[PDB]
Amino acid sequence: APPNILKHVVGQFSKVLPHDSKARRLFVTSGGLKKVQEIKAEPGSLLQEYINSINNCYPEEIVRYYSPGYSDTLLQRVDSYQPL
Amino acid sequence: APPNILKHVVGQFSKVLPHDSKARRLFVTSGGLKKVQEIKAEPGSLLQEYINSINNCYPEEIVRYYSPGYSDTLLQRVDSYQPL
Repeated sequence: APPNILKHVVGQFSKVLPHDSKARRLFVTSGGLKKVQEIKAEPGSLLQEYINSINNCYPEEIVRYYSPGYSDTLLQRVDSYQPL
Repeated sequence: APPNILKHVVGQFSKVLPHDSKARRLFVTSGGLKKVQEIKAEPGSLLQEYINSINNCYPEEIVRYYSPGYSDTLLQRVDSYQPL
């Protein structure tokens, strides 16, 4: 779906997922929240709050695991790291 | 080059690299050490000690940086990391 349609889908997921554990398990095992993280949102548009609510349904470790571009942060941390 | 020829090159690097820093810098910046890491070696063959000597010329974390699957190691370290 185009970016202007994904807002309704993300809102519906953020409205249905908090009241269903099996739905969240199926969403995680299918790799959908990774795609949600790969969807941008305006800092203040309803899509941003929908995405934040989506992330609030899972522990921060899982969200960071499915967060794009974090591995590059780890690799640059290793580049800047120096051993003793 | 085939694996039965890479032993000589790895040995030459392991005897040249410890005695020059500019060569080590060019090898790191050219990304040759990552390729040296993806070379297998028998646990006891001269190629194994040549590779180990190659790693000893560099910081352990730089060697890890170019080691295969290291991004996954960083990711699993983060998945157990709890922010303060």
